Amino acid sequence: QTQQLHAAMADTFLEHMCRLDIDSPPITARNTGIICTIGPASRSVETLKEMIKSGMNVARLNFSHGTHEYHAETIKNVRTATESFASDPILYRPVAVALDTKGPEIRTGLIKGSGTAEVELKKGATLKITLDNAYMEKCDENILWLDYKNICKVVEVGSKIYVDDGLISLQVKQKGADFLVTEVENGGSLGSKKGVNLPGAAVDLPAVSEKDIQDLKFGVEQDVDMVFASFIRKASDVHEVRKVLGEKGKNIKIISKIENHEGVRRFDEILEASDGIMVARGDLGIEIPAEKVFLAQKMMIGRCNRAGKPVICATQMLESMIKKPRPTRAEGSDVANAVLDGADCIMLSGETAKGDYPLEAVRMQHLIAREAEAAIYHLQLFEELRRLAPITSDPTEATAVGAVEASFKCCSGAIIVLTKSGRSAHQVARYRPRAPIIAVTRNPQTARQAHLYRGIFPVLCKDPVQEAWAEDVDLRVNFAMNVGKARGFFKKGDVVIVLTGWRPGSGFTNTMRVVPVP
Amino acid sequence: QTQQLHAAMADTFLEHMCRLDIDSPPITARNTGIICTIGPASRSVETLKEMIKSGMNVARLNFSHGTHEYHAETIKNVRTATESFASDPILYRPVAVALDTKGPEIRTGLIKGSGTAEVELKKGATLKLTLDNAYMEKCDENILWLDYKNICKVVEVGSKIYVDDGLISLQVKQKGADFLVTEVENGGSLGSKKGVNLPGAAVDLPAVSEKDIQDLKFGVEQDVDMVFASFIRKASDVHEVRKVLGEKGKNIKIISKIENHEGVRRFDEILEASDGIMVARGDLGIEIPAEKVFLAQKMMIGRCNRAGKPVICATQMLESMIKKPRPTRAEGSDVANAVLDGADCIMLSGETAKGDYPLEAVRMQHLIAREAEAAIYHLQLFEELRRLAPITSDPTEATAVGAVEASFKCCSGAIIVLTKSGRSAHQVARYRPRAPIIAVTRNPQTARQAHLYRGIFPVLCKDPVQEAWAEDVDLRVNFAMNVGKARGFFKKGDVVIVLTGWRPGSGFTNTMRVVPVP
Amino acid sequence: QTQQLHAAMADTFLEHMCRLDIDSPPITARNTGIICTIGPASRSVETLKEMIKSGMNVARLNFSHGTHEYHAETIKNVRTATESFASDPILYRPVAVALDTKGPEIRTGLIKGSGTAEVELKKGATLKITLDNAYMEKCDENILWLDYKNICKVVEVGSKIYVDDGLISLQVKQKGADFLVTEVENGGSLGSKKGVNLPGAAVDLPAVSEKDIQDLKFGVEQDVDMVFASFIRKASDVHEVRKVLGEKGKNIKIISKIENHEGVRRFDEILEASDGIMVARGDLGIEIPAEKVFLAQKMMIGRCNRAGKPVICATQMLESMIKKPRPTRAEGSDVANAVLDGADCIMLSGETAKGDYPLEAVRMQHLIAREAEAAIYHLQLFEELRRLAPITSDPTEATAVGAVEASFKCCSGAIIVLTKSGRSAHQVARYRPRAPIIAVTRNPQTARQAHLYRGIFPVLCKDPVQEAWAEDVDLRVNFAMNVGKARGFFKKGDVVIVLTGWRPGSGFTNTMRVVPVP
Ligand SMILES: O=P(O)(O)OC[C@H]1O[C@](O)(COP(=O)(O)O)[C@@H](O)[C@@H]1O
Ligand SMILES: O=P(O)(O)OC[C@H]1O[C@](O)(COP(=O)(O)O)[C@@H](O)[C@@H]1O
Ligand SMILES: O=P(O)(O)OC[C@H]1O[C@](O)(COP(=O)(O)O)[C@@H](O)[C@@H]1O
Ligand SMILES: [Mg+2]
Ligand SMILES: [Mg+2]
Repeated sequence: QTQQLHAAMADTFLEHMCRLDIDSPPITARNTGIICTIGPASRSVETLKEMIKSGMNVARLNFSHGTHEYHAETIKNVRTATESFASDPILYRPVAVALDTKGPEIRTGLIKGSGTAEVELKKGATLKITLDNAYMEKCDENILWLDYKNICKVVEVGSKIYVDDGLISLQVKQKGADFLVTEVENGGSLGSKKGVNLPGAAVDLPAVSEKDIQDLKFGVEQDVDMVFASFIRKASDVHEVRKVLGEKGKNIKIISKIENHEGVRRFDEILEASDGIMVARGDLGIEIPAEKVFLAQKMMIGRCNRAGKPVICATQMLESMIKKPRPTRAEGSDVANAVLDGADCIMLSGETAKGDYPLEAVRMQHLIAREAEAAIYHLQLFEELRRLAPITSDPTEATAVGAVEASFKCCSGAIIVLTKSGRSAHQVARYRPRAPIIAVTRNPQTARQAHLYRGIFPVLCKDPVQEAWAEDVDLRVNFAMNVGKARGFFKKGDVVIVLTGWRPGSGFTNTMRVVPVP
Repeated sequence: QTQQLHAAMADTFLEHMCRLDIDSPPITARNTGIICTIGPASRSVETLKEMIKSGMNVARLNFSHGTHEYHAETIKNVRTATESFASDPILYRPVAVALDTKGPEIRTGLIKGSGTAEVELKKGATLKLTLDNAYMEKCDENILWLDYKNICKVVEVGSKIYVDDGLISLQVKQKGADFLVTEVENGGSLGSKKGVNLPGAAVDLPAVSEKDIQDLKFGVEQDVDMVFASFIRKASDVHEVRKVLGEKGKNIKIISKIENHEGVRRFDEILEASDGIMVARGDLGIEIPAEKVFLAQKMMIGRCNRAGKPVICATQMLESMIKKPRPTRAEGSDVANAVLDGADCIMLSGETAKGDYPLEAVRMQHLIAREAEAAIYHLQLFEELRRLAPITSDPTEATAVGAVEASFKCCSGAIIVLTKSGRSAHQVARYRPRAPIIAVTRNPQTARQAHLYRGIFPVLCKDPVQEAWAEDVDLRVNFAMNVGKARGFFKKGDVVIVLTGWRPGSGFTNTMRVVPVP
Repeated sequence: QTQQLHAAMADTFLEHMCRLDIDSPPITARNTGIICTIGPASRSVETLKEMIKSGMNVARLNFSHGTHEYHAETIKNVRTATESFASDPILYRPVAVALDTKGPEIRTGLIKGSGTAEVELKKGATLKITLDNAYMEKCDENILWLDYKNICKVVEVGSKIYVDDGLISLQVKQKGADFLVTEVENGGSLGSKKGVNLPGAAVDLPAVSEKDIQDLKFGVEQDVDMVFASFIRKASDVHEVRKVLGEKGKNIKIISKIENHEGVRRFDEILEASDGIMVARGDLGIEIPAEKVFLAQKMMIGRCNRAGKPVICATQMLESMIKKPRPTRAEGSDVANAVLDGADCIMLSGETAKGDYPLEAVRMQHLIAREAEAAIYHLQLFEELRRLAPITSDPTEATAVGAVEASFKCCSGAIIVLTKSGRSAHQVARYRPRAPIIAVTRNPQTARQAHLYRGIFPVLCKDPVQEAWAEDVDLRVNFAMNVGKARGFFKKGDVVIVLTGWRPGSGFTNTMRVVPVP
């Protein structure tokens, strides 16, 4: 009568749905990664401490706005908040830092010399688009300046332009030398420095701008865990980010953000070149028709699950929580369905960066994820992952699917994995066990990067290397036993799966043990 | 390449997801029924004409507010708009009328003049919780009193009272090892006349209030097609609505709204007694934890699909469209997932009743539904429905499963069903074909009520009765051919499935024909 | 294009059949146990050496015929032949001895004083059955003596009497006391001391006769590995055999032979009480209609597979090989299908006991088994075994299933299992891996008894117990590596699965390692 175990036993997906039970409580463990955008609502050390307690795993830094100095301070505050819990290694939670690039963005300028001024646009009205820098800070109801000098080369008569998250829509009725005559289709309030989308158009802006270069270099300096690369259209875009990160940033994970039609069409080559994917639904839902976004989301999650690569579901997941302490029913549904789709990580943007309820948003993601994780039809999911995964000679892959199989068979409270680089734990995660994967590492970057994968609950061991290797291994296993008991994942007498290797070093995971919790 | 046919052919659900394609266009046909709440934004004949054109199948009248005179005028306008298209029988769309009851409620507020003296709160104040009808109608600082009597017997200390339907949370504590105490907590504001809830309880209130009685009788007078019965807790509640509708309203469909923990717990008995179910997520999401609503939604949709009974997914599906001309990404997701879950109908409330963009909301539900319908994994869905449906001697059930099988085998443009009561078309809908079900009927109520079922595209035959019954049957088949050709569901030479019976009258459907479009 | 790996990957059983390929050669390893009845054709040390080389695993002694002296000599010769290979422990094959009881048989007397003398019986002719021992030696064309005293009390008028594996049929025409008068329906060559079947009748003979007692006692003295108990009707029959074997024979395996209606009806209780089952098709096909035998065979194999208990398919598998050096196509089919059904063991009776081609019969069973083992649809088989096997907390179960899963993932050349009692190896066999299970034991009886399980290739470790337990464990693993390499199951660099425990003694298997062959 716990964790949807009645639904778990169903012979059909339909019967599985019929058995979902609001009176069947989830396990304590939450498997889905929580990524939070840090901004003025969430930047203080004190707020960041509560974020972490509420379930934040990754701190996203959005490089659309702010200076390096601002970002360096945020990173410092994230690290201050994280390390305030280092005193108890059993309770310490690793926290990753993600750099989200600006990328090839298009923005308007200032309404009447102000950052906050708005004008109204009425349905049918003429609005002139200018690239004359004179009108940079002088936008209004009749004249709009935007920052893309090549707009006129790529737009035509009858093109649609979207302003402010696609809320304002324009139709190019007349095209000039370095200006556009448009008609307001969908009107509304136009404010300053709003995002512009050209869904029809082949936009000519660089994959990695000069600003993106400086930002990525800063990320290397700041020891960031991962890059969320905005507007990835093709594999060569990924390779440009990778080259910029260089040898010095070779271990930083590249997550390609898919937010245009091109990114979708060339998904396979992008996935192959990336460490994972973000379904960047914001821009994606402006670039392609809104009614198609769920198709692209489920296609990308599916392909990532098949590749064993991390996938993030991002944007407007709990949007109304910017202003309200409770989400709408669509938002509750969206979070649950991203989990059920297969997403490794769910994300908050404005909900944590600037909203009135950042901690409530985090808490809500935690609550929903855990409910949805119990509602997964693992019986079908594990059968299909097995059938679709290549037979290989890799001992670690064999140990991992065997451990996952074993975890289903004895209903284990956890899979404990010792890992240096994270790979052994990643290989377990790919097979989607119900039980949490406690990944024990001494590598602090490994501990942080592990949040990219569903189910991986990283624990940073800070006990010194014990001389007898077998004792050092047992120490780390016992550490995980202590964490799992303290977090209420399991109790003494329960069975857990333990994954180790036959010698120290990396690349030797080959041992699976079914052990009672002491 | 069309209607996700590549995804359709996948051997696994995971590969099916991998194959979902934003460049695979849907068919013209949309199967999911659209229910729109009518109010000041959508009440005019002229707006209602556009609502119908945009895809409105059912007009919901919410009896929480408004007089019978107001409602009678709305119903008149709906009928005026609908009948403006009666001139072309080929293109005429039937439009149903649904009466949504107030049901047993509570009504918060004493100070109520357009903009009330705010709830806001007051994390411990004097309002105050009373075991009496004494100090109710009194205010001296900031208080707002309700309309319900006996709270006790079915009560426990420290419970919650969600004012303005979940916009405000409450702390209310009585017993309480010290006197007969009260308490107040976290607030916001108030519009005018709110509500109170009592979680996990068995609430005693009448199923059918005196007001409900008058509105149900009004519904019979106004020839409504269906009743959405509010706050159904048990089968005897449904039987009370049924008795109130009486012999005169015996053909009016009763849709039980599942609104609370009891309604979820007693779901099976409610379902058996009802004509269908509404997943009333608004109240449900206040009554149970918000993070559990997706569980109850998927449980009820699944059980309804299993029973072959209509299920409506309701509340906040495109909520942000009240103020904005585009939905959020969570809202697009929610609509698509309700359809993928298997909902027969999707609903709009404030989006069409009071919002700034009613037609855009309707259109968006139409676009999403049709995209999601192509993304259904029919291969698994039809296998599971067959495996789980009882073998019976019923010739109609066997014919209707034969018709769906045949429709999958020849990739038919439609399933044409002659039906008097709708039952034969309902029986086809239960098996979830990809192709639209063109239900040809002379019964105008049948034509309207058929919108409750996924894929039933009702057509009201006006043509006079031909002399030879076989010729009158062929006339109605040809009528459906003409509708399908006009709507672009199919062209001359395409194959369709045709269902008829061996003699006139209801209950004799036993003939399935695979026929070319003339 | 080996081991039917193309057929292995099919999404359906039908496609799997379509992909079966005569040009796809099997591995080396043969999993199905081969049981050979030893008799005059096969009992010389020299022939027995070749039977072992040809693949004989179990030596069956049929106690319907022959003296203790004769059987003691056979057993001595089996042991002489087996031990001639003891010189190389790497190549030594353990060989089990099985005692097959006479049980409650009914046999005829001697034809005209001789045990080889044969009357040809006429169709339609009269034959008198007597219990008068005057005629017990004087059996002829018109007088046949049976050894069943209670014949007349259990066989009514009109009853069918079958003689000589059912080939001769007689109808009870005249029912008396001490005798019966019958007409030969199916005439033929009647010989001496032929089996009699009374399919209608409730035969009241003891489960364990006085001869059976002398025989089982002899089995205990002779250190037999297993008893094939004839004509088991009920669980109390198994308990009887178990009590007869007593403390002294407590480790001898009881295999209940199912060969009448009652034993099929009471199958579940029999199975629960036994160590395994023989499908004793000979008698079964006379006792129940011949056309039902395949139903009872597939039912019993299925239930045994589900229980993880050994099942033997027995009787007439290659019958024509008694006289011919090649089998019929029905016989090739029968062998292949018993393996495909999921039989742990196949058996030879007259083919090895008295036939002209015993080594050819053994060889043929080995060739067909190995071809059929490759044709198994493991994808469905392993999925179904998993779904149907209880979730338990048993660490060994979890390890055994983990092992089989891992073995499928890395296409391992073997699963190596250290076992004292055999149980850990039995637990792996239950889940049906494609790869052989090399069971390393120091227990010689364990090594012999392990032939009862599909895929278990037992190896008897002779090496002395090392002082360091970890070194003793590694020594046994290495021994299995050497066996596998020598038998061509795998080569250096290939991967294998290794199962061990955390401490010495039975019941602690919890460790699964994926190890390269040194
Ligand atoms: O996942 P990775 O990076 O391959 O690391 C797993 C490694 O961790 C271990 O369990 C322990 O290694 P250390 O003692 O070096 O920390 C190895 O046996 C194994 O090869
Ligand atoms: O779906 P229902 O109400 O059972 O109606 C189906 C009936 O319609 C028919 O096809 C036509 O009947 P009518 O000619 O009386 O309309 C019958 O043969 C069949 O029994
Ligand atoms: O199959 P069984 O009878 O439980 O034996 C398996 C046992 O063999 C071992 O691997 C080795 O035990 P021994 O050293 O006592 O032979 C144990 O760790 C394990 O419990
Ligand atoms: Mg973006
Ligand atoms: Mg027999």
